[PDB]
Order: sequence, then structure tokens, then C-alpha cells
Amino acid sequence: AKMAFTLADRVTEEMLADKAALVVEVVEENYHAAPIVGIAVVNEHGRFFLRPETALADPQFVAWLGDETKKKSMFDSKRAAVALKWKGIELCGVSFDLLLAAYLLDPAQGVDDVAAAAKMKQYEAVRPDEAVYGKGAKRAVPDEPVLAEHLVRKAAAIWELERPFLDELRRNEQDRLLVELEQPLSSILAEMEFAGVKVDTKRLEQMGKELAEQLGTVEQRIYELAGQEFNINSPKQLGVILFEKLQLPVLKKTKTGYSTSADVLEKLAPYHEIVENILHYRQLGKLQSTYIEGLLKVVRPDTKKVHTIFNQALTQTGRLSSTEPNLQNIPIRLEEGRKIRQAFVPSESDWLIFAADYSQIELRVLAHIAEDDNLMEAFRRDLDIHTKTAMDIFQVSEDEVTPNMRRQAKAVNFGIVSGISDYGLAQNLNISRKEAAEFIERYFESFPGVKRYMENIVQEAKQKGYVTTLLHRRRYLPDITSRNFNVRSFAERMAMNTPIQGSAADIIKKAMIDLNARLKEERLQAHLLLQVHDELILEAPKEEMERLCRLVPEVMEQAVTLRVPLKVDYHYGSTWYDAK
DNA sequence: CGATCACGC
DNA sequence: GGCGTGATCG
Ligand SMILES: Cc1cn([C@H]2C[C@H](O)[C@@H](COP(=O)(O)OP(=O)(O)OP(=O)(O)O)O2)c(=O)[nH]c1=O
Ligand SMILES: OC[C@H]1O[C@@](CO)(O[C@H]2O[C@H](CO)[C@@H](O)[C@H](O)[C@H]2O)[C@@H](O)[C@@H]1O
Ligand SMILES: [Mg+2]
Repeated sequence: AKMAFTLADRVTEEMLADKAALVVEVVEENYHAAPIVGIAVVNEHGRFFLRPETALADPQFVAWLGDETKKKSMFDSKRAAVALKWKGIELCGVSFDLLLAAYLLDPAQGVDDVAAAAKMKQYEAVRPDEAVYGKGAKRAVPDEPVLAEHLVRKAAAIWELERPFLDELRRNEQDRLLVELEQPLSSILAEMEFAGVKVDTKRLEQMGKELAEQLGTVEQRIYELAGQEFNINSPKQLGVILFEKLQLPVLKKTKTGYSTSADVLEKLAPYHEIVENILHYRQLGKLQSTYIEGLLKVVRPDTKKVHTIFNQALTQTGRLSSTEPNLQNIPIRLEEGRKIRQAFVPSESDWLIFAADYSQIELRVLAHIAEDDNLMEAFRRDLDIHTKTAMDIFQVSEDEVTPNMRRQAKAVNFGIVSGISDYGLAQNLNISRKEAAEFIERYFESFPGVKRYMENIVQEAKQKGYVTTLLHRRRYLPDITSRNFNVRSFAERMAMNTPIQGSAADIIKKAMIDLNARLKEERLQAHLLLQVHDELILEAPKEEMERLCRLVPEVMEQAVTLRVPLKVDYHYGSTWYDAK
């Protein structure tokens, strides 16, 4: 069965043809500054394996990699591009990324290696990466003969699969989504990840010191009030202390026992002194374990930067995710956690952090897609949509919607369109099921086009087998025709939500591409650091801030044209905290 | 490795 | 209600 190839000792001219499938293998999951273990090239002239020490120290190979006119087809080009950047080598000319192609054709497939993508087209002449490298503790690069055969088979699969994938993308009207949106975005994400974000490590260490002390204090107080020691970090052990020893009322249950969630503890606070201590301990512990220790573990000691990886081929709706570290979930809502953001600083002296965010983008997207006259008029008047909803469902004037009311209208605005029930909304708003049913009815009376959207998009999903977003991303929903009610219900909620969340994802991706082009045209030093779903974070010289204040919102506001305006709020400052 | 919890959008 | 990461338990 073996596949024929040349195990080359030196780079030859026929390896540098103007179209090739290229594999630049990085086996460590986190590819930042990781080793490249081998290279395979498949082109019109044959199949080749190259040792990295050789190829990457060859001026002609290096020049070929960087020549935009020499076209390469790859799988996970970002991984290769970033690992090359760490070696001071530029990769250009990537015209097809099989990972991004498979992701667009069906995100549910969970494609995370060439073999899985190949399976989508009945191509099985390549092994899964896990079969070759093993997993976890057993993980390891095999001897050269086995490694080279594997890389060549992956390159040969990419070579064969480009056309069928591109054909199906075209049938799906996703060809531009790949070539004009996702692939250009991949390069931008590569730059952002490689740039990293600088952190004030001394500040983090200091916070960590103060957290460890307070943690020790609250822990003893807790054991003192409980009349005993227990593992506070065990919801089960906690439940026993709270509901069996101290006999606090059981306000909520989970599947396997008593709930001890923050919301429940908040309701129990009045009942006993131990409760406030538990919340405090949990708050401190989250900051310490997840954020302080997590960030300090991954900061690069030479530059003080952290380098996330944006997974561009994971979420079912077309969002990015962020890992190791996750820079999309740094605290902000509560001041204590928000202080962590003080430790995220500009990479150079006399630079500043600039943050821009798409105010209520999901509801603006809903207004556009549903063509609800009331929702559209509200955004055209630049009303605060949560206050306007508060006004409609509670039947009050603007002047009398309290902050608590706005927070509630938020819950209604987030929940209804995404398929919340009367039961769940009642839980959310701490009112009766019947009370919540009345608000939902009033909501649909106020926003009838939204009701019509929910009905129509579910009907369409049932008819076509999938739902789509503004720029033609798709999500298949086979469960929407399940004879099982609960299973089907989940699918109906996905049908209503995906087009909204996914269109918002399309828009910000396009804005990132538009933004980078404008920044380059203007020769600004400003560059992107992070995306957090509906916001973009940049750093730049202080001397560029006035230009950015006009440029960034304009670019983001103009990324797409909807039936209502896109609104962008922006702030800058000396740290991410201050960009508020 | 599923549950629970807590953080973001 | 939707989409994520990850700490921690058992
Ligand atoms: C906080 C929160 C956000 N989200 C999603 C939907 C939100 O529109 C999006 C952004 O969060 P928010 O910025 O809090 O929502 P918003 O922009 O609509 O309202 P506000 O003017 O008060 O900022 O995150 C939820 O789905 N559930 C939630 O509880
Ligand atoms: O390089 C990211 C890219 O690779 C995949 C697997 O093909 O994910 C791998 O890398 C991630 C980033 O380090 C890890 O979180 C993940 O566990 C690992 O499998 C794709 O999922 C991703 O798009
Ligand atoms: Mg907002």
C-alpha cells in the first residue's frame, strides 16, 4: 500500500513549482515557538519529504515559501504560518486551507485532522494524526520513515481534495466565504497570535500574593462556622454542610443533588453567615486558579507576552474560540475581577490600548433579518433596545425603567429569540411561570416580526435541513426532524439562534479584514491584539489615537450594510482595564 | 470523563 | 435560552 515519494536530502528545483500541496508539520498542540518536525511537498512533479533543518535553512525553499505567486494548498495554514513566524520565516501564497474548507462545509464534523476531512469525500488513504503520534502521555514523533510517509499521505490527500471541496463550497455559495473571508482572516489571526499581548507580571504576582492570604483567611472562617473542615471546592461536600448540617432551605436541585450555584447562595445569604464567606472564597479562588495562576503559567519570560491561539475551526456558529490562555473570558462585570485587566498593557512605551465594541449587534442583526418594523424603528432612533423592551413589556415610560428593569428586559431580549420557555424565563426573572408567560406574549405583541422570524426560520430549517447566516455560513440540523421532543427542541433553538449569532460572527470577521487593509493603507503602526466576539482590541502609539477614534468605528460600522445602523462604542487607555 | 460551577460574548 | 474555556470533583 505504501505511497511513493522522494525522501530528499536537499531542495531541488522541481520542489518549487508554482502550485503545491504543502505540509509543515507541527505536532505540539500549542504551536507557539514549537518545533517543525518535517515538510512534505506534493506537486505536478511528484511527492517529496524534506527535513526541516535542511529546507528551512535553504534560501530557495525559504524564498518559495514567501512568494505569494507560488500557490500552496494546506491543512491548518495558521499553525504552519505561526510556527514559521517564530523562526523568522514568512509564509505567503496559501490559496486553499482544507481545515477551513471542511469547517465551512459542516462544522459539526469536528474535523481536526486531514484524515477526518478526507473522510467527508470517501478518501481514506491517509491515517489519523492520533494513530501516528499517539495521544497524551504516549504521544511522540515516530521514526523518520513512518513520519515521512504520513506527511506525504497528508499532502497527497490535500492535493486530491482541493477540487471536490471547492466544488461543494461553490454549490453551497460558500466559495467567497472561504477565499474572501476565512482564509484572509486566518493570516490576520496568525499576526495577532504571534504579536501576543504584554502583561504586567509583577502586578499579577502581587495580586496573587494578596489572594493567597485572603483565601487562607476565608477558609478558616468557613471551617469555623461549619464546625468542621471540609473540601469547600466540592459542591457535594458543601451541599452536605449547607443542607444537612446547617439545615438551610433547599431552594434548587440539580440532577444529582442540591444546587450550590452563586444564584442560590445569593438567595441563601440571609439565612446564615457562612454563606457570604463561601461566595467570597469562590470568588477569590476563581481569580487565583483560573486567571492569576493560569496567566502566569503561560507568560513568556523574555517578552512578558501571552500568546493565545484563536481556534477558527471549532464553534458551530462561526465564532472563534481562544485557548491557553483564553483571552475571551477575562473578568469585567465585577470590579474585583475586572482589576485583572490592569495587568494587560501595551507592548511598547507610549502606546495605548484601544477597544471598540458592536453595541447590541445581535439584536440589530435580528431587526435586519426579521424586518420587524418596531425593532427597526427603535434602532433607527438609536434607542437603548433593552430600555425600549423594558418600556414595552412592563408598560412604562423611559423615565421609570429602573436599572433592575433594564437587566430584566435584557434577559427577555436574550432569551425569547433563542427559545427560552416560560419555565426558564420565570427562573431568570424570579417570577411565576404564568407571570413570565404574560411577558413573552406582550413581547410578541410588541415585536410581531420577531415571532414571525422564529416561526419561519424553524420551518425553513425543517425544509432545507440547515440554517444559514448573512455571509452564507451554514449549520445542519438533522435533529430538527427528530421524533424525540426534547432532542428536537434543542434543534429548534439552534435554528433560531444560529443565524443571529453566526451573522454577528460574519460581520466582525469582515470588519477585521477591512480594518487591517485600512491600517496598512494609512501606514499606521496600530494593530489588532484580540477579538472577543463582538469587540476588537488594538494597541497603538499614543500619537495614533485621534486617527483611530475615527478610523476604527467607521470601518466596523461599514463592514456590512443592514436595514439598521451598526453602532460602535470605543475607548482607549493605558491598560485594557482603562479602555473603558 | 461527565457534572458542577464560574467566567466571557 | 445560545456559543465558548477551564478548574475541580469523584
Ligand atoms: C451578558 C450576556 C450576553 N449574552 C450575549 C448576547 C449579548 O448581546 C452579547 C453581548 O453582551 P452585552 O454587551 O451585555 O449585551 P448587549 O450589548 O445586548 O447589552 P448592553 O447594552 O447592556 O451591553 O452577549 C448572552 O447571550 N447572555 C448573557 O447573559
Ligand atoms: O491549530 C489549531 C487547530 O488545530 C486543531 C486540531 O486540528 O486544534 C488543536 O490545536 C488547538 C490549539 O492549540 C488545541 O486547543 C486543540 O486541542 C488541538 O486539537 C483544530 O481544532 C484547530 O483549529
Ligand atoms: Mg453590550
